[PDB]
Amino acid sequence: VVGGTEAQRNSWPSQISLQYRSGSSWAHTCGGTLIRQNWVMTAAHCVDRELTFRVVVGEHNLNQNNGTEQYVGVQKIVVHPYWNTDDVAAGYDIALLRLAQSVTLNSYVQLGVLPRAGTILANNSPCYITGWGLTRTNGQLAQTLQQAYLPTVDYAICSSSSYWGSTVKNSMVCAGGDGVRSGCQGDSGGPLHCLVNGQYAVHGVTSFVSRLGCNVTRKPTVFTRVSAYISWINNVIASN
Ligand SMILES: *C(=O)[C@@H](CC)[C@@H](CNS(=O)(=O)c1ccc([N+](=O)[O-])cc1)C(=O)O
Ligand SMILES: [Ca+2]
Repeated sequence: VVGGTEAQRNSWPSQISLQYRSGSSWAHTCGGTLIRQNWVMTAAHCVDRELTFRVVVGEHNLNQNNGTEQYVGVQKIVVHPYWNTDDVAAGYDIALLRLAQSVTLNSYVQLGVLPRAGTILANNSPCYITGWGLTRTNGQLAQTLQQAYLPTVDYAICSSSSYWGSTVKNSMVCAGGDGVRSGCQGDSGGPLHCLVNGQYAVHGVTSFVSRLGCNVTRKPTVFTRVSAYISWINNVIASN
């Protein structure tokens, strides 16, 4: 997250760190959202490489023991059947991870609330991105979880020629684009939390930023629209 602030320890309890085995240590690669005690929602592009993955729930500082973490392996990976790694712009950037063990819920570990199917946010709706991604374009990952206020940019504006044009689809949510605040590499897969009827709900799964850089004016961060995939999510969870 570029232009973020350190989140409080118990603000976003559905946020997880998706990590891969490197030698005899582990490395953060993406975020995700805990949606069931044994299921995580993330981006499909986060699992394109054939690596060994684990999920960390209750995490705040990647480089130190926080005394609240639970570490669990990934037992099954279900990517949307229409996903294509060579066309992130086609959409379908979503995947569900079945955990090897069900995690224990507490004030640091909670399920994310998802929107009702078909819900679209009005332009400029209040949302926050969270993650341990780069803190600057071509920078380094954050040690502590970061948050940034990123208001939505509706489809008509986002798909206009000076913004993302045809690259953005109605199956996606755009947010930010002020040139200062944005998601960045390593935030992919995590949540976009938006305030609706007094409750924060996870409306986006972080998907991409410009090739020019993370925080680029009129290139808002782009997310998979969770409310377009509610039937798919329920269908996968019910048949596994
Ligand atoms: C996500 O972090 C976005 C920017 C918000 C970028 C792509 N994702 S990534 O750099 O985290 C990533 C993770 C894992 C894989 N993989 O397993 O192939 C690939 C990329 C971005 O748009 O550059
Ligand atoms: Ca830690």
